[PDB]
Parts: sequence; structure tokens; C-alpha cells
Amino acid sequence: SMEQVAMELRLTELTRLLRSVLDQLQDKDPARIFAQPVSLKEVPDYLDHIKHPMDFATMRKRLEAQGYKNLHEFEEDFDLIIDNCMKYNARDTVFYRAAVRLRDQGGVVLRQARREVDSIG
Ligand SMILES: CC(=O)N1CCN(c2ccncc2)CC1
Repeated sequence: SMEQVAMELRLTELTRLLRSVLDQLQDKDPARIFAQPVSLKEVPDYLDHIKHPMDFATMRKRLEAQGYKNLHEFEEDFDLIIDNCMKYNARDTVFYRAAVRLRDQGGVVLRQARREVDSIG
């Protein structure tokens, strides 16, 4: 139908916008601490601690499958990356501090995205 095409056009444009957000967010992680899933060969008991792992690569996979229906779903996954890290790692680690910095700096990008999503429909 024409409506389904229109809808898919909107989703495609959302995906274009979220891909830009994702690249902007990943820039704020230059050490690339959050680029890939935490390795179970490197952290065998990770899943005993963290029940919903997340990372930038996994987000990108869902993104390209147009699996984010709105900005809120995308933000949920971003928050998972940060919150998982701030629980698994102690306050005085380079990991915890990297999450804090990624959180604080990412806030600007996400503030704009919320307004762009709202204004452009
Ligand atoms: C994202 C996150 O929490 N981490 C990623 C890096 N990491 C390891 C990497 C290599 N070996 C052991 C651990 C644990 C902490």
C-alpha cells in the first residue's frame, strides 16, 4: 500500500538520523572500550553480573536491520552500554570513568536528536 511505503520511508529516515547519532556517540569513545561485546573468553563470568549486555557493534547491527522503531529504543540500548559498565567496573577504573565521560558528552547529541525527531516528524 502507499501507507506502508510512506511508513518505511519514515523508518529509513529515522535510521539515517540514528546512524548519524551512533557515529557521533562512538566518537566520544576514542579508546573504543564500548565498540564490541565484552568477551566471555576475556570475562568468563560476565553474564552472571550483567543480564543484558550491549555494545556499539550490536547496536549497529540492529540499526541496519532498521530495528529501532523510535529514538527511545535506541537510547535504551545506549544507556545499557553505560549502566552495565558502571556496575561491573569499580568507580576508580578507566572503564567506569570512560562510561561517565561517554554519558556526559553523549547527552548533548541525544538532546538534539530528541528535538530533530520531534520536529521532522
Ligand atoms: C566494557 C567492559 O566492561 N569491559 C571491557 C574490557 N574488559 C576486558 C577486556 C579484556 N580482558 C578482560 C576484560 C572488561 C571490562
